Amino acid sequence: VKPNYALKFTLAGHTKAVSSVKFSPNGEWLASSSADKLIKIWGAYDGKFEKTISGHKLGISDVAWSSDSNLLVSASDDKTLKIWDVSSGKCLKTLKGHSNYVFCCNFNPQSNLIVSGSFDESVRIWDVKTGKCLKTLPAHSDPVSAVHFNRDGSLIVSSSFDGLCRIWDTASGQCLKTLIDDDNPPVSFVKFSPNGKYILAATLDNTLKLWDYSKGKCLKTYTGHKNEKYCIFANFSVTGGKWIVSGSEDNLVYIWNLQTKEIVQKLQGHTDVVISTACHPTENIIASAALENDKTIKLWKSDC
Amino acid sequence: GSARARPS
Repeated sequence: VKPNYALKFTLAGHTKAVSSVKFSPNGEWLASSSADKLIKIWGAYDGKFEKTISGHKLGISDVAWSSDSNLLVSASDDKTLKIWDVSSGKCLKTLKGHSNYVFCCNFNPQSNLIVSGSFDESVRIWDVKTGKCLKTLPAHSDPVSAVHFNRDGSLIVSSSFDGLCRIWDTASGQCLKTLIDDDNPPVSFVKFSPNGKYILAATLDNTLKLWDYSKGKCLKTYTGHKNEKYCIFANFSVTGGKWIVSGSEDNLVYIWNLQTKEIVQKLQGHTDVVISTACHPTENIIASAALENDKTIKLWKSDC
Repeated sequence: GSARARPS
């Protein structure tokens, strides 16, 4: 059984590299962030451009949706995050306190907290309502490439160029687990599986790994793509077949069977590094986005 | 640019 993703829409309008695309939890929208300092909102099913959200002074590296699809948070080279009301497009809060580029961000499922990672090597936990920084975790010894809450918000997973993935207790800020690899390649991406029991970690040696973190054991390895230079978003695809989806520095989207680790599809058409992929919450739809030579978002649709 | 769009 293999998916049959086919190109449906190419979304143009960003004027520099796209950095991140995310589907809204309610499935209605795709949000894209860009080095061009802008957030754009697109219709998930018809690809229709909806609006541009602006205000960051420098380029954006990540954007994330609140669980009710009403808010966005963005992470910028200007050292801030911004919380945006999607309906109005207005900046509700500017989150200040990182001392270098903010690289990655996410809401917790309750969506009263934001977690951020920065080139300043810290992970910060913020109050959505007030914008207060509640905790600063000295998480890593090099830039922090990804931050993600587990299903109930009780854990945070972070990854860094220092070669580590760390699991943190949200309430206390204490590190509960550090996964290490003897070769210590930079960890460029990490995220919890939908059920929260596993983590998917990218390393800059062209490798994705599925870890059981309750046991600290690597259960699967996915290869064949190119990933040596960029922090490329990867995903669990669960609406149809159980896949792993990732961008790649050879301009393709890679899709693997999660259990067998075989590549089941490669999506061709981008003209630069596919820096970001996202999977729709209910339909077999992938959004992909690429760097400076391309600047576009593509929407792909599969029967399974 | 943005940090995510720059190679390491």
